[PDB]
Amino acid sequence: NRFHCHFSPRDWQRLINNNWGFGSAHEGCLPPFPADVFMHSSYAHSQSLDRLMNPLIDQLYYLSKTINGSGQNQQTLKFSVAGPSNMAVQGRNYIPGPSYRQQRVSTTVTQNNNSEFAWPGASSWALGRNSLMNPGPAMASHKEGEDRFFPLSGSLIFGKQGTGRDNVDADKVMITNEEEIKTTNPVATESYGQVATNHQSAQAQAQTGWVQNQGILPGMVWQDRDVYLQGPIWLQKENSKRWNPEIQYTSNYYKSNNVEFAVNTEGVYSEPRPIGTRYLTRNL
Amino acid sequence: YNNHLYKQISNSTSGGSSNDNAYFGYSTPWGQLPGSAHQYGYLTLNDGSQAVGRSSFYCLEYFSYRQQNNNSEFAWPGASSWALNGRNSLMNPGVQNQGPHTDGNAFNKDKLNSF
Amino acid sequence: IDQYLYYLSKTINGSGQNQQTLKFSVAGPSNMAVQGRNYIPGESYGQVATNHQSAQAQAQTGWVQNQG
Amino acid sequence: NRFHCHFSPRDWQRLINNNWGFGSAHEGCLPPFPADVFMHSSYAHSQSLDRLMNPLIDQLYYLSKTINGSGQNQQTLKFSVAGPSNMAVQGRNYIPGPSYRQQRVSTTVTQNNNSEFAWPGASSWALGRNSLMNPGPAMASHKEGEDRFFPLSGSLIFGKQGTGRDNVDADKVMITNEEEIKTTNPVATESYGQVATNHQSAQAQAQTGWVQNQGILPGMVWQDRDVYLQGPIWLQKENSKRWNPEIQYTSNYYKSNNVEFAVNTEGVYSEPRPIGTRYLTRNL
Amino acid sequence: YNNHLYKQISNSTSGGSSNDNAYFGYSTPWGQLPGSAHQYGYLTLNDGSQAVGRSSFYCLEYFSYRQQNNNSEFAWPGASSWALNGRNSLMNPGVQNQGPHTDGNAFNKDKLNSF
Amino acid sequence: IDQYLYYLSKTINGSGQNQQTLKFSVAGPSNMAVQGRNYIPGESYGQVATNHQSAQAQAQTGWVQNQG
Amino acid sequence: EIVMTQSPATLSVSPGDRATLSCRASQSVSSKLAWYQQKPGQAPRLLIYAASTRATGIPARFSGSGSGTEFTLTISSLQSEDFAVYYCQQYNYWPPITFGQGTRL
Amino acid sequence: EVQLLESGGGLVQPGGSLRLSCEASGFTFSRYPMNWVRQAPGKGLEWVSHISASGGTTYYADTVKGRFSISRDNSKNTLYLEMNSLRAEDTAIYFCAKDYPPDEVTMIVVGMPYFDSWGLGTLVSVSS
Repeated sequence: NRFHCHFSPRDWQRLINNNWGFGSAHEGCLPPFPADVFMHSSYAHSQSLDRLMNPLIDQLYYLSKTINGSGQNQQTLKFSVAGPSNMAVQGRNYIPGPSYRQQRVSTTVTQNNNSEFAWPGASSWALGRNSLMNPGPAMASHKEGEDRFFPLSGSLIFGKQGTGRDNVDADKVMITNEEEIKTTNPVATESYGQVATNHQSAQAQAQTGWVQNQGILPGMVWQDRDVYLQGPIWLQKENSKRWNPEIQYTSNYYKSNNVEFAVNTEGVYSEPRPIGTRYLTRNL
Repeated sequence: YNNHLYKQISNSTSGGSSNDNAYFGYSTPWGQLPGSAHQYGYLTLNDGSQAVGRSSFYCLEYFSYRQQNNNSEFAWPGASSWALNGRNSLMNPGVQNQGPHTDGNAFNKDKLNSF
Repeated sequence: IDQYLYYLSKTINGSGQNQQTLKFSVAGPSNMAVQGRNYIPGESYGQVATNHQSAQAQAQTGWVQNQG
Repeated sequence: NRFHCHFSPRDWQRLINNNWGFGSAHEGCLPPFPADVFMHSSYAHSQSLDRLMNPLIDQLYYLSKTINGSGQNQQTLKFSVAGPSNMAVQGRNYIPGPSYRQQRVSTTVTQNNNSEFAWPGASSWALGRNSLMNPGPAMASHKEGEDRFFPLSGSLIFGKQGTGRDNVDADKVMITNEEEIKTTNPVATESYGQVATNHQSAQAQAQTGWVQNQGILPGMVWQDRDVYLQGPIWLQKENSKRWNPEIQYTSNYYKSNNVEFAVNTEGVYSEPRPIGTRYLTRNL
Repeated sequence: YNNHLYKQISNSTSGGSSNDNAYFGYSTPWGQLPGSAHQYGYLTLNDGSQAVGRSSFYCLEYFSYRQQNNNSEFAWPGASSWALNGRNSLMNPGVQNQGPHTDGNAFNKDKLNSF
Repeated sequence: IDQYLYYLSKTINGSGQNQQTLKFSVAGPSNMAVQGRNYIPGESYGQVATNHQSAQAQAQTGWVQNQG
Repeated sequence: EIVMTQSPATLSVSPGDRATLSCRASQSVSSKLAWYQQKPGQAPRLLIYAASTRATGIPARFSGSGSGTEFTLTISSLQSEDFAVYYCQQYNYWPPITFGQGTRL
Repeated sequence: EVQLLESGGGLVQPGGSLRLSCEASGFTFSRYPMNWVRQAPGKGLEWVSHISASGGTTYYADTVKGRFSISRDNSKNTLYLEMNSLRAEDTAIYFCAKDYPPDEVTMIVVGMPYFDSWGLGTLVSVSS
């Protein structure tokens, strides 16, 4: 019940590069390497849920100004066409999937807080026992450009070969990232959005609050969590017209002491890094 | 359109006003491919005004949530929005809240510019 | 039988200044609560994180009263 | 009569990653980009010709010692088994292909000689007129690791979009390097080998000379020059049992001004780099 | 053989230090796959004693030129050779000269080590 | 009609110390000896390079008296 | 080698004022040059590369031009954040890559 | 982020040795060229060495030529400078500089050595 039982790395490469598609996760599976004795959507959207519009054509109206200017008794209602100039205010038929927030952790330790927040700062659900939420709903691991941040419990973490059982270093383990799904799904460490918390009036300023958790709404779309060569289990070909060449999964060109996904001098087979399934692209 | 030219359009070509409005895409001469309530153009994945590796070029020649007068500007400040990859998008049209192909729902070698 | 997943066991080395660290440990029959679970249920439903931690800010959590 | 007429970048990528195989080179062909109005082995050997042996087993005999030691009248004949310990001396059935030496040039200028050797220092042939040898026999561009060196007339030099007609700089024009063919082929800038120039005797030392050019000898195997998306023209599926993943052509995911193989803001289609097809592998 | 282990072998495992003899490959427990006039083992591409990314690991479980006594040493120096990718190789068996698939020619998770 | 291939026209800008440079030009009707060709014939036959050039060493060539 | 010479030793000007400083080099550096700044106790930061091409994270006020033996960097609307040493470097003829003496500001 | 961290000794006896190590993160180490830039106290930065992404070709300053050796490890994702037989003149602040643009595999590499990202620097001082 782990993909690397049934696939070789060379085979897993043929699968993920060429195809758009194809019980508690305990140890004890068949080994990844056959000589050892033992005791789905796979693509990344090329567009974001909020950019689906035509960039050349105006749309519908939104409220641009609630005041004319600075002073007393300046109230007004102005309206503007939602268009290419301002793309944040346009109307959309669909919205991103649900979110249940994780605490954000930084792989550069000095910018983490100097306190013990492993358990106390964790997202949980109670059932009179509090269980950690792991990994939880599918959410983008980190914002664009930030690779150093990962959600506390929100990811799958595999150990490297030889990694001990208890209190190992960060390098000794392999932290997966969901970054592909940032198109349709909210970021795991970010609030879902804002909602108005009051009724405005001449005496009341508009108040908002952050949505830290969100259930399903009509119109949401989402992606599931990707599966990994090392991950639990329980073809569709690419038709795309994309002009420019794809991202593919390739083994590193440079010379090394020992080959990746092979055995070393001691005869110990090892899997260097976690391998996801999502490389090819589709339109949203 | 466009003197028969596919052309790259980006936030920088529109003035690059804000992160919320950043975009990257192409404009086509035309009038599998990318319904938004509006010449053919389309947007792809963008980082700021730039383009990430995943972004793809297409050649067509190859074929409740609560909603909100006070004397203040609350148009954008007091608006109910949702955030995607670090960009706030207005929720339009739509206990303060409750509960697309996806898993859920003489000969000269140059080209000729004269026409 | 242990899971092959890891969890973040510790964030600090001890008491003092500049003790930040990241330590990971296997989830197993000894620590049942932090194991990975494929399905979640449908008193407060649980907790969520309300802020980004930093060297300046400590981690904060909120109580979830209702959930969809 | 250039592949980029009939193939898009995506298709060319699709071709070269999954498959083991499938007129003066003037301008004037159909342009690579459809909107523009205008006026064979594909794999890299995973073994090198000289390493074909089994490393674990001895072989035949070679001559190890021609003297006993330092002094007078020490002439002797000694022998030893060709084996794993010394692999250079083992007898082999096949030998690397033909060679015609090109002068070596370095892209970084401070390395090159301060003289005009463009025409004088080049490999030419005569027919009363002398003509340059370009590109010539198929040979490896440079020894392993040395990318900054290129054979003077042994490579196909394309040019970047918008490049001038005359006296453009090195960065201006692309220079393809046949790194894959080194396994079966001699390096274009290295001599083929040494021969004996005389007969030794009590008064005469063994004397050798360098082979600058060597025609065909029975037993030569070789590879031919790869084809490029930009290159002139005039499916076999991959059968490999390799365990670890292949080197595959891919596009790096990093923020950049322009998408590669796409129009810029002014609408000029550009090809950033040459792309040949040798990526998957075969045993020799 | 190898107590049922595939083991990386290399030039450094032999101690190496000479370029012409530097090799890289694997040794298999056994007695498409990689005739040399000699356990089963095979060599792949190397650079020095290390391995380029183009190396390939195979799991078996998954199925004229003139030739040359003087009182000096001419055994290596006086011999005719050919060089490939910088490595010299003796010409064996074989105007001083005249003229392969290719184009031309309790439970524990650790694996059980006790047999 | 030009070829789309390039050749190395100049290795120096002028006379004097440190004039090394690499320049390239289009092979075309004007200079026909430098065009790349698909087939070669089978007086000496030609010239090969006998050495690696460097800052110290000039490029040397030698005559091919016989060729296979 | 090529000796880069950066003419003003220390250019003291007032903020909100267009500053133009230059560096001349022996022989010809073509168009291959780059501008750096080093604030006290801080790693350098790449400003301009090639001739006029401005690096990504650079404010739109910095701009530069030149060719051959002579080059100009134009800072417009100086601010308090911009006071530091500057450097030019040519990657044309190397090794050894050369760095200019610098212009304090 | 392209963070560059290097660690080295602050003191040695003249004629001695030291090993600098720069560890990289936030970008593909293999893709880009690397090199060390040395700054003397109260002096302009001076270039020391250079190493290609492959590691096949390395360049050195005449001052340093043959005395120091630069090394790359792509797998371990670190850059090394092994300096030995130092002299009092060598005392300075060394920097780790990431070369911009990346080396390309298909073309014969041409290198423009202008550094996009730098390191915070280490201090080597040799005196008795």
